[PDB]
Amino acid sequence: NSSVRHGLTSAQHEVWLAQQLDPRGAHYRTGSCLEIDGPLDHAVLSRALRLTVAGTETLCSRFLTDEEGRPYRAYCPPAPEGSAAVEDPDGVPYTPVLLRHIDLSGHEDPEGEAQRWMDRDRATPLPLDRPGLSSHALFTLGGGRHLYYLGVHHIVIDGTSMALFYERLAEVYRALRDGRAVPAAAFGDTDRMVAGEEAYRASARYERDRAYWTGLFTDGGRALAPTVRSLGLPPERTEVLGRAAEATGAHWARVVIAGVAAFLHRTTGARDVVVSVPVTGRYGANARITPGMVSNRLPLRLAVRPGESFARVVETVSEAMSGLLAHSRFRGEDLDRELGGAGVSGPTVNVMPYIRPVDFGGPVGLMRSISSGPTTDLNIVLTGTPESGLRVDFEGNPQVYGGQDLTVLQERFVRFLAELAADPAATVDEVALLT
Repeated sequence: NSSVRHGLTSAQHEVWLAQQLDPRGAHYRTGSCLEIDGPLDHAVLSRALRLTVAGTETLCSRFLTDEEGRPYRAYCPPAPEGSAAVEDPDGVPYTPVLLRHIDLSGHEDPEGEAQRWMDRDRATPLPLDRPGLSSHALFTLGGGRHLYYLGVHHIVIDGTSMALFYERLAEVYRALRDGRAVPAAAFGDTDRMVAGEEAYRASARYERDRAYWTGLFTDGGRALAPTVRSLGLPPERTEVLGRAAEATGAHWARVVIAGVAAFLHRTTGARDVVVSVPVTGRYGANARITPGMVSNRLPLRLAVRPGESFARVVETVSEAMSGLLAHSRFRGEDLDRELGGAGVSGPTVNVMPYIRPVDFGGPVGLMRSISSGPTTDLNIVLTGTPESGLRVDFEGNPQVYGGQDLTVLQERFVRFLAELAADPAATVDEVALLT
């Protein structure tokens, strides 16, 4: 069962090939965290983690190569709770499971020290040959506030899977606390998901999707671990996005994307603005419950003229998205290759989907991004909602932006964005932009 060689997803193959260029590099170390408003029992949480991990195949996997140099995924079960985890020199290695406990209460700046710790951890390489490609840490920030850090290698966990992990973790936690039997892990099968992709790449649908994207683009550097600047915005400042959505009839995420497009137009003055958007990569019941890495990104060609309202820009986004979602299965990476050069670049706008407050039986955890992945330019990451407040993270390529560049660009973008949301009828050229 540990001998079975599992196939990688298209997204996993991409990460593998890009990782073989810089083995020691930590460019694919990603992660998120849960801000928890109440005290949690570390011992129980450490126990719930092992149970959660054991039920999550992708978190128990290592990556190796066969006799052809081709990569494959190997399943390495974790040791039982309380076990000494004794390994034989020629036996199957256990998947280590560790929930670090870091008590930062009573310190000068708990939050800042925790952030420095997380940035330090994601700078650490995570060899694929070793099982358990994740790093966990529970911070105590005093005042009953905790912060759970989830660090991973991109190849095992995507954005969607982070949420799945969190909800499962809490589910297990509540079980052990109530003394109830732990609910059966309702996770999917990666093999079937992989087969689903293979079947697709052989279908005539793949040809039409590729044709659509190629023909749409028939007229800079390496992807690196981004420097991250986060900005917390309270509901008092984010509700306006919700009202812009209500008024324009578009989902608030479309409003943010239009905001970015308008921002790029104002700063660069380019008629045709390109902005990439992530897509789930999960098609079918099985895929949508199978924790792993199948995330994907596709470019939006947005034509923007200054003499048009913000509402019109919003429509242009929804129209372009219509054509994009109709061909979502096609890999953005494959598109960049068939076109050569630096491919289709520009900022990536990732408005993460709603995640219900993770309930630990009283205490509640809110998810916010630490690093969504490497970029050649910029990643704009949002979490939360217009009603409950937002976390705006600017993730920039360190060769393009500096920490201070990101903070400035981020600030003037949020002010500009809120300025647009306030009056969607206003012309793009007239909206106040801090320079």
